Amino acid sequence: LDEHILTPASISTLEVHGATNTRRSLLDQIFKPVLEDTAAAGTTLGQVLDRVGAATKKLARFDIFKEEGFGVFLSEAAPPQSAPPTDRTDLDISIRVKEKSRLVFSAGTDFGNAEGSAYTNAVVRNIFGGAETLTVNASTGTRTRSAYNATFSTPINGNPDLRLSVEALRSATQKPWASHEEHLTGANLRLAWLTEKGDTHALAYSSVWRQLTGLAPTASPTVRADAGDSLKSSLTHTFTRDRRDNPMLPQSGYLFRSVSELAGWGPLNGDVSFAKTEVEASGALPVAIPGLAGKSGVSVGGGLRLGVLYPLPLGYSLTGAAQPSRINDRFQLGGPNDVRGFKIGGLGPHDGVDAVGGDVFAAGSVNALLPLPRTGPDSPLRLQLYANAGRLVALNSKGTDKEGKEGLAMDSAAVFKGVKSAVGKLTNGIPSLAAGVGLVYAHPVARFELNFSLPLVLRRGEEGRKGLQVGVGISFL
Amino acid sequence: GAVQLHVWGPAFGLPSIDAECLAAIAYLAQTLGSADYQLIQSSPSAVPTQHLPTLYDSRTSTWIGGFTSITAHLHTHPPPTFQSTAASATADGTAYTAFLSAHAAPLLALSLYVSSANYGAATRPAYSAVLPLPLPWTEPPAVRAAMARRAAHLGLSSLDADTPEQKSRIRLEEAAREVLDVLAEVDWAAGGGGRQVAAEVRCLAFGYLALMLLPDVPRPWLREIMEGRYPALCTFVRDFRARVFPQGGKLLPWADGGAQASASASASASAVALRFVRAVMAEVPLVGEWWSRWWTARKKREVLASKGAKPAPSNDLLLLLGAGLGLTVVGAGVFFYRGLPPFGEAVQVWRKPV
Amino acid sequence: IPRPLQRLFDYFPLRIYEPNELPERSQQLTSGDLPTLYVFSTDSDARLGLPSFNPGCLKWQTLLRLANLDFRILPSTNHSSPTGSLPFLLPPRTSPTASPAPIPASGLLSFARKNPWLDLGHLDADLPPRAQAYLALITHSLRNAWLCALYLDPTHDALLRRLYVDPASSSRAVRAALLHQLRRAAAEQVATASSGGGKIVSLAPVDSADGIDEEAVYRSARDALDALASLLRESETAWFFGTERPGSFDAALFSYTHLMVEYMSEEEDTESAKGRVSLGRMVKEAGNGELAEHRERMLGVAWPEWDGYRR
Ligand SMILES: CC(C)[C@@H](C)/C=C/[C@@H](C)[C@H]1CC[C@H]2C3=CC=C4C[C@@H](O)CC[C@]4(C)[C@H]3CC[C@]12C
Ligand SMILES: CC(C)[C@@H](C)/C=C/[C@@H](C)[C@H]1CC[C@H]2C3=CC=C4C[C@@H](O)CC[C@]4(C)[C@H]3CC[C@]12C
Ligand SMILES: CC(C)[C@@H](C)/C=C/[C@@H](C)[C@H]1CC[C@H]2C3=CC=C4C[C@@H](O)CC[C@]4(C)[C@H]3CC[C@]12C
Ligand SMILES: CC(C)[C@@H](C)/C=C/[C@@H](C)[C@H]1CC[C@H]2C3=CC=C4C[C@@H](O)CC[C@]4(C)[C@H]3CC[C@]12C
Ligand SMILES: CC(C)[C@@H](C)/C=C/[C@@H](C)[C@H]1CC[C@H]2C3=CC=C4C[C@@H](O)CC[C@]4(C)[C@H]3CC[C@]12C
Ligand SMILES: CC(C)[C@@H](C)/C=C/[C@@H](C)[C@H]1CC[C@H]2C3=CC=C4C[C@@H](O)CC[C@]4(C)[C@H]3CC[C@]12C
Ligand SMILES: CC(C)[C@@H](C)/C=C/[C@@H](C)[C@H]1CC[C@H]2C3=CC=C4C[C@@H](O)CC[C@]4(C)[C@H]3CC[C@]12C
Ligand SMILES: CC(C)[C@@H](C)/C=C/[C@@H](C)[C@H]1CC[C@H]2C3=CC=C4C[C@@H](O)CC[C@]4(C)[C@H]3CC[C@]12C
Ligand SMILES: CC(C)[C@@H](C)/C=C\[C@@H](C)[C@H]1CC[C@H]2C3=CC=C4C[C@@H](O)CC[C@]4(C)[C@H]3CC[C@]12C
Ligand SMILES: CC(C)[C@@H](C)/C=C\[C@@H](C)[C@H]1CC[C@H]2C3=CC=C4C[C@@H](O)CC[C@]4(C)[C@H]3CC[C@]12C
Ligand SMILES: CC(C)[C@@H](C)/C=C\[C@@H](C)[C@H]1CC[C@H]2C3=CC=C4C[C@@H](O)CC[C@]4(C)[C@H]3CC[C@]12C
Repeated sequence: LDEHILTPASISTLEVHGATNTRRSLLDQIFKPVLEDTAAAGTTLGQVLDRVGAATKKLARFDIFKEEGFGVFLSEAAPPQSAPPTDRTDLDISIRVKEKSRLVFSAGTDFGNAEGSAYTNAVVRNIFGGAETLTVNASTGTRTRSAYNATFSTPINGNPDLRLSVEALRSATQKPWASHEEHLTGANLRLAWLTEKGDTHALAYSSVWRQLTGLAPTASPTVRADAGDSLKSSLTHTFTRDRRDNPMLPQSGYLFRSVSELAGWGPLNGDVSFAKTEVEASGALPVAIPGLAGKSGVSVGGGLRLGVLYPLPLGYSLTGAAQPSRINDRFQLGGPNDVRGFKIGGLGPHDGVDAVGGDVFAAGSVNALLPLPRTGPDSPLRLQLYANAGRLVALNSKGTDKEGKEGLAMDSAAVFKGVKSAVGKLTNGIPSLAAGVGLVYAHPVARFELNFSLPLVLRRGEEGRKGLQVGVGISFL
Repeated sequence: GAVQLHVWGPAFGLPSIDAECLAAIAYLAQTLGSADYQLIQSSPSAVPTQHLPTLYDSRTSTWIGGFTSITAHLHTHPPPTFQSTAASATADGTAYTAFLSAHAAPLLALSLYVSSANYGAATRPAYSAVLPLPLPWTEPPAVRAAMARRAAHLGLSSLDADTPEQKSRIRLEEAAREVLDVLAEVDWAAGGGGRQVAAEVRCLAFGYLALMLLPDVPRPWLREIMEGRYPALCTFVRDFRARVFPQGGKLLPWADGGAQASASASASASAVALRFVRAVMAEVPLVGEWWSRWWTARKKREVLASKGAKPAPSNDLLLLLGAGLGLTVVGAGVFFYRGLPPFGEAVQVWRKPV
Repeated sequence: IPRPLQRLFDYFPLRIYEPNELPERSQQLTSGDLPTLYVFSTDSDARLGLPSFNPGCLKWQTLLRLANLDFRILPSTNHSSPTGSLPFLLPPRTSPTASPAPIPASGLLSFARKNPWLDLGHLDADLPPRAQAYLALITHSLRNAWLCALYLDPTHDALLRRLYVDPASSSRAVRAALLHQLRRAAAEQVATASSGGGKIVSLAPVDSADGIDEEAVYRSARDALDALASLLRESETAWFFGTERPGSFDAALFSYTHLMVEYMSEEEDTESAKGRVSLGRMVKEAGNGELAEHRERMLGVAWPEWDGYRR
């Protein structure tokens, strides 16, 4: 009630129902801080209620409980404690929650049919009663290269924020733009962690075996030269600060994302050695017309993405000969989830029709969501005008002289000069730019977007789409 | 019966259905005496060599597999009743043996096994008529798959083996000609003129040409091509048959007085059950290939030991004990997990701090 | 409907720049003034254009060198070939960002005729039927012997690793996996042979050294070598079938004999331990050294400058 929040109260007993398969230590380190938070003992009905709400939100993070089954019963404590310092100081709450199914197994099998399509989905959950989750996603095709996935996740010391995951995968990515396919086989070791401020750090070690095969008949000489076997043992750190009100339809706030990766150098061992870092910064500023009241829905957003791929020597020395990057690791630009108005991988160096990558890139965006007439601002539908632009250049040793008979080995000075020249090439000349209008759907699971594009400036050999282009996913420029 | 030859059963009015087995039978009939060898109808699972034809030299107890290996062995260790530009003749014989085994076999596979109409009408019944009851569902499929793999390089399929149809007939005729023109330069009849080859080469050529010509099939494209274009080869095949295997080759010294009775020695209930079971486990999607590799290694070691080599001792005990240890560990883990009291209680309560 | 709006789509884009430069690796590898034949070789060997260690690539390289075509060779892998198997030829770039279509092994000889650095009939002429019967020896018996000795023989494990798995990757696990698949494939090809194979074990092809008769393969190889020596002895000239210049048959035989003498011709101590004469020694002893002198003549004709060809 409005006047009920003034009365101080203390949490005497905390009862939890429906957690028959959860360890006591799991709830121990989260519910005692809730339990002893009544130290203030002043107008506690206005603070401990939100504290309990935050506690149950933390409970939801374990994934082991059903969201539609979160129940919180509150009742004044019948025991009449002697000489109550405040009115109704004795107060107990009841929490009832139902766990999810302890084993989900979606064995969709077509064993009689030649195309097995046995997407096994062993999602064995809450092993040992500490929110440990084991996921198996094995699958098979038409007697082709069978897929394989196996992830084991576990919170560290019963902390839902700090979670450690081990994954073993075997997939086959198709790259139509570069006229080949990638065969990935390796294991990862991630340590995700959610900061109290809301940031999300993630340290991952990956050791995958890449394989370029299945070259199309139109494969370029670059793709042919880069085909073969490679192992990438890399250490990568991902940092995310998502302050946007709605990730699918960002109307206010900002997002900062950084993906820094180090491969092959030092203790890591592999066929490729580099230091790749990407920085993404986004934002949106609401624009309220003074004539209209409330949320107008008009916002002026923006974005900016940068990336540098620095070749490094293999060993413990920062000064040594470094090999040039391969098409596996080079960046790709263009597409609906990228600079719009261009084909998937429509920016950067192009060997014939194949879209080979680049070493540095710089993309940008300036959009403006607009509300549709006779439609509420809260509706997910919105009208968008964008001005996407981007650049993607590749490193070369043109400046350095006396390469030597033995090739594909650039010294530190040569690599530094090439990186400087590549970064300088971004500044001179108008970037590849495209503009257009379209409608954006803010579906909660993933954003949908269809726009009419019109490329304006681009380099020769780049591919742009002048018609209707559709875009789905969660990451947009 | 100093030496015993394990071959497929008779089919198409011939002593055997396989080309190499028929060639080995012809070589034995032409060289060895009637009472100096025995013919045993069998299947690859019945012999440790896993390959027919297979010779078992009972004098030494040696397992020899393959027509070329059998012919080579009988020259070095001939039985008592053995009666087999000379360098150019030997070179020609070797070259034509290699050409036969490398190119005539894909043609025969295309005619008999790859062609679905021909396989489902004559080849499959012929194979099922010379095997015990549960075998025709395991061995003929493997044989057909092997022959299809052999003829895969030809680039032709079952649809080709019969308007796009007339275009496929050109491919069939060209493929047949590419082999028959080469085979036509040799005087297989051992008459006047032409090239001269050894008796082994003549027997192998008859073995391939007999299965390429005699069998009656719904789609006799190969037989029609042979009869129309190579009357010399047709006459050679007919004369060799009428001379070597009269009345369908029923006078050969089959074991136990008959072709069907010959297989009965190794076709006991337990033996047939074991062969069928091994064929079944060979097809398991996960451990089938490992079981097949282990069985192949074991049989190869057995064959080498019979030959007289000294193979390294098997590590089967180590693998067995490791598998048992792993199984016991898994069982102990699943027993610890099962029956474990629930990690939590239905109700969970925390009192006020003291 | 297409007619009106085409006047608008064609106006855009407004500004077009010069194409972006290719990456450094692409510029270093794919840029050249001569057609490049991609074969199985080493970086040091490819610089001098020395014979490849893969017989399939070596046959076509020898044919191209006999065809007078001015070209260079680069190490490559089977994944880059348009047909999934080496060798193949990439003609020089017409533009810094455009290249003509790759030339497969079938079209190698046809390509070599259009660029006479002439009358290349002898390199692709149809053989007589007896010549086809003898070519069956080279293409089956010698090939199976080479595959068996290189892959399924533990003696040549180090050589196989150095030639194929070491340049592929520096990772031990990747090297082991590649070695396993290479051995499986080689055993699969060898098992498809009436001599030294033909075992029926399952519905899947034999993919191990235990389903292959090494003794039968070796005997077939020895017989093939003797037959080829006799056939060469028949000809009055130094080449097969009494030709004045080497042809497809000579190149096919050389692509195996040269590699056998170069790599398999090891010391007799290993041979004496097992009683098995090495492939190189068998090549040298076949006939009266006819195959060895034929290989030497082919080396003197196609690689006249080379001198370290002894082994
Ligand atoms: C959370 C606190 C710190 C307050 C200050 C929030 C600030 C953010 C959300 C505001 C401050 C400045 C804003 C900002 C500055 C300038 C522009 C350029 C324009 O073309 C697109 C919007 C954009 C990019 C907006 C987005 C929203 C920003 C980044
Ligand atoms: C390969 C590289 C890119 C990997 C190893 C990067 C490592 C660094 C950048 C990461 C690893 C651990 C991270 C780290 C650990 C803990 C905290 C405490 C927090 O209150 C502030 C940030 C801070 C200090 C972050 C900053 C970024 C660090 C130091
Ligand atoms: C990267 C994103 C934010 C997109 C929107 C880029 C916007 C800016 C940086 C782009 C858009 C229009 C561009 C532009 C338009 C016209 C000219 C005239 C020419 O003689 C000099 C360059 C100049 C002045 C360029 C410079 C870069 C501009 C100003
Ligand atoms: C389905 C496979 C995997 C296996 C398990 C099944 C086997 C059964 C159904 C088969 C295997 C061998 C068969 C079998 C063998 C021999 C004979 C003798 C014959 O005069 C009557 C039928 C009879 C008795 C059949 C009956 C069906 C049997 C017993
Ligand atoms: C009763 C006898 C005379 C005969 C007619 C009966 C046969 C049937 C009932 C049985 C006997 C043998 C059986 C048989 C043998 C072997 C296999 C291979 C296995 O991977 C699939 C099932 C399959 C194909 C089964 C199917 C059922 C069969 C064919
Ligand atoms: C001439 C006759 C007497 C010979 C062929 C006898 C055949 C019978 C007795 C044999 C042949 C195939 C055998 C057979 C095939 C497969 C299996 C599946 C196995 O899981 C149980 C035993 C079983 C079912 C056995 C039982 C015995 C059978 C049916
Ligand atoms: C003791 C073990 C070995 C017993 C219980 C196991 C039997 C299973 C695993 C065996 C029995 C019959 C087998 C079987 C029968 C027929 C075929 C058709 C073939 O095209 C694919 C394999 C397949 C589908 C195999 C797979 C493995 C099966 C299903
Ligand atoms: C909406 C604003 C914020 C900005 C981002 C939009 C810019 C686009 C729509 C316009 C503004 C200025 C235009 C522009 C200026 C000058 C030239 C030089 C001419 O030879 C080619 C076209 C070019 C390069 C055009 C292209 C389209 C541009 C870049
Ligand atoms: C097209 C781009 C270049 C335009 C819109 C400019 C900036 C974009 C990238 C936005 C995205 C995130 C924004 C951003 C994030 C957070 C803060 C913290 C605040 O305390 C100062 C402003 C600052 C640092 C703003 C500045 C503007 C940024 C960097
Ligand atoms: C005079 C010569 C010897 C100098 C200029 C050459 C190289 C060394 C000393 C320096 C020059 C530039 C440096 C350099 C530039 C940028 C980066 C990107 C960063 O994410 C990782 C470190 C890295 C990769 C460092 C490593 C050390 C480098 C390569
Ligand atoms: C000589 C002049 C007229 C030539 C070089 C053209 C433009 C000049 C003004 C330069 C100066 C700063 C440059 C510039 C700054 C920042 C970025 C953001 C990036 O996301 C795309 C390229 C872009 C937009 C480039 C484009 C070219 C600019 C705008």
